[PDB]
Amino acid sequence: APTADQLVKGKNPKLLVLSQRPIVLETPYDLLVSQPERTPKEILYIRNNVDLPGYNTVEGASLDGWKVEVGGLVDKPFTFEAKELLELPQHEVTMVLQCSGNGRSLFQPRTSGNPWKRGGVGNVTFRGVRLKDLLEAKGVKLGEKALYITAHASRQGNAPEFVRSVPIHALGHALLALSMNGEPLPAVHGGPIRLVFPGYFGVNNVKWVQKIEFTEAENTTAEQMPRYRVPAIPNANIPFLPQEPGKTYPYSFTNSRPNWLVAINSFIFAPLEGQTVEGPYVRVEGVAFNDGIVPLVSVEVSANGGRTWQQARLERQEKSFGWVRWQATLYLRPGEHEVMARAWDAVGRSQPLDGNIAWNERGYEYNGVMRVKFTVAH
Amino acid sequence: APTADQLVKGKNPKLLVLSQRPIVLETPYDLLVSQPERTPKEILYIRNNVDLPGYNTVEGASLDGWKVEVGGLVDKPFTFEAKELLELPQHEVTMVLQCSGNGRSLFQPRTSGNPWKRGGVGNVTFRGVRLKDLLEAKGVKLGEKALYITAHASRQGNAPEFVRSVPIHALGHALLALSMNGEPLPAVHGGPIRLVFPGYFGVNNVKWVQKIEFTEAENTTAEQMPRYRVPAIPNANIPFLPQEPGKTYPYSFTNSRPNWLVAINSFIFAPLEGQTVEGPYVRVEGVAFNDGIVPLVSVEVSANGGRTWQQARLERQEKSFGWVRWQATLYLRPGEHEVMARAWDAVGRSQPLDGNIAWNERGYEYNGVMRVKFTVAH
Ligand code: MSS
Ligand code: MSS
Ligand SMILES: [Cl-]
Ligand SMILES: [Cl-]
Repeated sequence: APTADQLVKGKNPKLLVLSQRPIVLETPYDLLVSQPERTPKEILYIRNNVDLPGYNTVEGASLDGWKVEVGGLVDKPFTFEAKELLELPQHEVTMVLQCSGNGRSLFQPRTSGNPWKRGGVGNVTFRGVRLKDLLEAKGVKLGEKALYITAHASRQGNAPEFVRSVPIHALGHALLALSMNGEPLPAVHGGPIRLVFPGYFGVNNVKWVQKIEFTEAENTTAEQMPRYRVPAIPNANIPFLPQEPGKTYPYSFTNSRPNWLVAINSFIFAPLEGQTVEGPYVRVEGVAFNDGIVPLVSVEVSANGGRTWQQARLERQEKSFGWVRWQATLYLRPGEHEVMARAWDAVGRSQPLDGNIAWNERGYEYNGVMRVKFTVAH
Repeated sequence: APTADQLVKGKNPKLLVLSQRPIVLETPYDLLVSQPERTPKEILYIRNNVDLPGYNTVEGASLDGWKVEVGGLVDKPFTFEAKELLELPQHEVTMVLQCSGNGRSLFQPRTSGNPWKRGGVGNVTFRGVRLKDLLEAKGVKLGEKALYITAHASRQGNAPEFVRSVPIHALGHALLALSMNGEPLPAVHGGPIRLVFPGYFGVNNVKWVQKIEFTEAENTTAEQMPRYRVPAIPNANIPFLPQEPGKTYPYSFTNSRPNWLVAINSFIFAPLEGQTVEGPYVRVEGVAFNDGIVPLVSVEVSANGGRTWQQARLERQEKSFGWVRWQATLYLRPGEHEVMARAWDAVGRSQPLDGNIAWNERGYEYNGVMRVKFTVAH
């Protein structure tokens, strides 16, 4: 019966243990909602596909000796020591770090993989050096065929490979993170250095980064294809191509797309499922987010199954990779009620009313409208 | 001052003349709304990029002698005469036929191209033989590398080429149309044979089809790249990548996507702009559509600038390539009012509140929330 504190030094003992090898921990929802500004390292979810031996602590790690290779389609490949980043211009970013498998357990029938509820997400601040700023300092130029950034994790400890490719558009905000929430990046969260892509699913934010290559194509590792993909019509304007629930799909590069941009979403933080609340005026609160490319336009709530939707008040109006808090105050008579929340962004993206339309066999990118049932009292 | 009836035999004289060579005609909105079930050939918009000499009539054309080549990545290329289709299984489809430039004039600043309002759309029924059913009858199998259908218009009359590529997924519903709205396909609408792709923008539905090739890549004609594209992150889940309005974009195959799937939309048919209507109860009516891959979930209307949204009643609930009629009845006090409509489909797609976020220099795929201002009387 090993608890989270025993698997990972400094983790809150209440974290749900989804897997021991590799280490997978989920934040209980009540704990997640207690930190609506920023998710602390004590409770932040963990998902290792590949464990790095000795990295199972929230303590920072040493930069000493850590070398990163940069190459591929650049005019002048080079190697740098992580410590050299301390002298370069630094940037900070608050972003939603969300597992592509977050919400997996809401798909029916059951899919393959760690059975997340909604606790495979956090809102965190990374600080470090932008990849573009490093290239600039080193006097390096990208080739015309550089269409992807392909990042490889350390193989120290005889670890298996972990290699992800994201579109070259990600170079705009790509960050070599040395710090998280103002402290040394925790070892277990990729310290001493992690390549982060704001507004991309967690899988892409490569912990313990050792090599960065600019490539003309997606890498052909198993972690790029067939895993961490959903059925799609490539380069057509549909979020995914729906499939029969429960059926195996023959994933290829040409019939599916990677888990890249964080799917637009909204979580209801109050009230909680099954809670009793009082009076007629019921303040519904939560957070909402997208991939940070454009602002949210609205978060809307309905207590009548979608017959009418009421605009919530959002605490910030600018675009952001971090979540945005919202509230909507509703007049409700005593009794059982159900509230749902829906986000809507400036380019028209929103959430499916029934998230199960997105059923896929490894259970990625769930973003169905969240519903909460509770009781209103006198 | 040549009117539409003089440019194209059998067209309603009230059609707006956007261009004489090539021929471009737009349906006035009042006429469009008068036909909420099916748009007749007398009023249906015309957009030729490339005129076919002598095809400027709503009359049907002869199938005699019309040969179509089918080849590329198929095991057994072949040629067929259009008349052979008369003996094969036939299918009909009602679909929104919409110019990718429809709505172009709502972009600010002005973009390049024919200045459509909203009359570059119709709802029509095509009948003919499915491309897949033809391949089956001929005992032909697609190669494993067939990722696109590339269709070429007739060059008769020494006409310039017109070549479009759509994803092989389109093979599911691709139709060799011989009839429109129950009559011989009008010459000016591509008679005697047009390759139609339900739920794809009009540009893709190749009139006077003479060659169909299954190809591994998009064709490299000017009509495929750089035209009929919008900025994008290829194979990422965002409908388009927003750009600064008024700025020229360096279109390539790797930074933009074609005008393929019809963008989700909703049009308000009643009331009309500037109209006075009576009593407190105001019935708002219109149509809505997507690319037909999934059903619409709702059409919603707001008369308070989006503070509250009310679900309309849709006349049909199943998915469709054709538009779906809706109505929402609102209680409104006397005075000036503004109503807006928003569609929402099962995969979460919706419309941008401000359609100008999609500004692109050739003015494609406008689908901003439609607003109508009118007066309520006592
Ligand atoms: N190196 C590395 N990195 C990496 C990995 C591994 O395994 N390795 N994983 C992923 C995932 S998958 Mo699904 O999309 S989520 C996720 C993330 C997590 O984070 P944290 O653990 O820190 O929270 O990470 C990311 N990155
Ligand atoms: N062959 C051909 N086809 C074709 C063409 C040309 O020019 N040619 N155009 C386009 C377009 S461009 Mo924009 O996306 S719209 C459109 C359409 C139209 O139809 P109608 O004329 O029938 O209505 O067609 C289509 N197809
Ligand atoms: Cl997982
Ligand atoms: Cl046009």
